[PDB]
Amino acid sequence: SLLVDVLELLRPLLPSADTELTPDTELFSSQLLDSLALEEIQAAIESRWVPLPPEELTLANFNTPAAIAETIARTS
Amino acid sequence: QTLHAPHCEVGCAANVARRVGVDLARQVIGAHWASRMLVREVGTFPQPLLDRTQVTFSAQGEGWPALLARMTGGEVTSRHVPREELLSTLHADRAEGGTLLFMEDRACPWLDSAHSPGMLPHVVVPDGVAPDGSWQLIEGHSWWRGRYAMSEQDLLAASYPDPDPHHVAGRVLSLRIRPSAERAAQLDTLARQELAAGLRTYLAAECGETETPAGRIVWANGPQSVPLLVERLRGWDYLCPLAARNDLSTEHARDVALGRYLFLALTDELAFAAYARAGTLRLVEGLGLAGAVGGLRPDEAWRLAWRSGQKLYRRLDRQNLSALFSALEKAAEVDVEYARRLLKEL
Ligand SMILES: *P(=O)(O)OCC(C)(C)[C@@H](O)C(=O)NCCC(=O)NCCS
Ligand SMILES: O=C1CCC(=O)N1CCN1C(=O)CCC1=O
Repeated sequence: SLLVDVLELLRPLLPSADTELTPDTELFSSQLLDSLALEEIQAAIESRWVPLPPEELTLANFNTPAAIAETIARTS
Repeated sequence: QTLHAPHCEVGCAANVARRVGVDLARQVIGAHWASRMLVREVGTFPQPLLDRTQVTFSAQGEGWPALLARMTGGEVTSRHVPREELLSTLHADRAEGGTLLFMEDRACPWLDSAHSPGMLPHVVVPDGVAPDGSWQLIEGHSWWRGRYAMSEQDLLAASYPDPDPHHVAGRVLSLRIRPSAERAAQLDTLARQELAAGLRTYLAAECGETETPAGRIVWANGPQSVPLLVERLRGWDYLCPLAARNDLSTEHARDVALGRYLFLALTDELAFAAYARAGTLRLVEGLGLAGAVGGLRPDEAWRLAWRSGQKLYRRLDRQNLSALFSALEKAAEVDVEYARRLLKEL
């Protein structure tokens, strides 16, 4: 359900409704999302689940929806 | 598996330290309590490298190179090395610690920066040759943290760029830091004594200045550091209205870009404060002194300031700056109480 929540919060950050969003979609290496989008994600996460420290802000943790959900699950 | 930190050279140093049984973040960084405002501003004319008034914050104090060297009994030395000596220098450093190797952003494919050498050079930690013959490079910045492969030919090309705007050709920082066995068994004791010393420096609240060709550099330590930092940063409240305008001249465009960059660089230093304070908390816990400070969390206070800095430089909204100021005040107030109660038990 957390993976579902992540995908939902990610959807309005995409550039267009055309954009495919799967658990494995690359978000930042592919330039799909920008710095403002990262702010929204970080803010969503500390509002809803866990205050992520700098140590957890890695491309590995944030590049796919599945990685983000993994990050939340592991740190909550 | 790879260690990392908000400043790439610190994450690099953490990986080398771990090779020799030293926990950089807990026993070295975490053992060095510090808080300092720094300003570069107009001093005595002429100062041809003074391009702009500039303000930032530091929790690095004396810095990990001095601390790491004296704690281990080793040396942290910068040198420039000829191409013909680089690989052997890396193998010789490796027996005793390791090497921080400087190189341009564009020489590291994972940074996706083929178009620019960066504002400052990058740094990586070579990790010897893999069984398949490729060199391994450790990336110490959190966002890209990991291990990367590079050919021996590409490694040497990367180390001797032409042109060389950052002047990094053959530039190595050698960390020969392997402690003796007795020293290593005692490291927490040395960290405890470094911990008290930095707390005393912090409460001493010294300050100073020096005139340089790049401007007058002013610093202030201790409880006063963050109030003085906030008062100075108020001077950049023009950023958001200026950034909002769409009639921006090329000058005002530069004003916005450099103002944003001031706050981006500040934000990296807030992140480092969060990282170092968390190191201090882990050190204190392991030392059995957690009862001294009774639940105060300077690591979380600075993490909040960090997040506020991120929002500010990303958006430059009208109220982001005051939110940052609020977060810094809270971190300043947690820091001073934490330091006073911790030092009492040391
Ligand atoms: P914002 O700048 O905080 O956005 C976050 C980011 C992940 C997009 C950002 O940190 C970033 O990747 N910036 C560009 C990376 C780059 O290649 N810059 C030059 C070499 S570091
Ligand atoms: O953390 C460091 C080490 C040197 C440097 O410029 N930084 C800032 C962050 N950073 C990278 O690590 C790659 C590009 C960049 O700006």
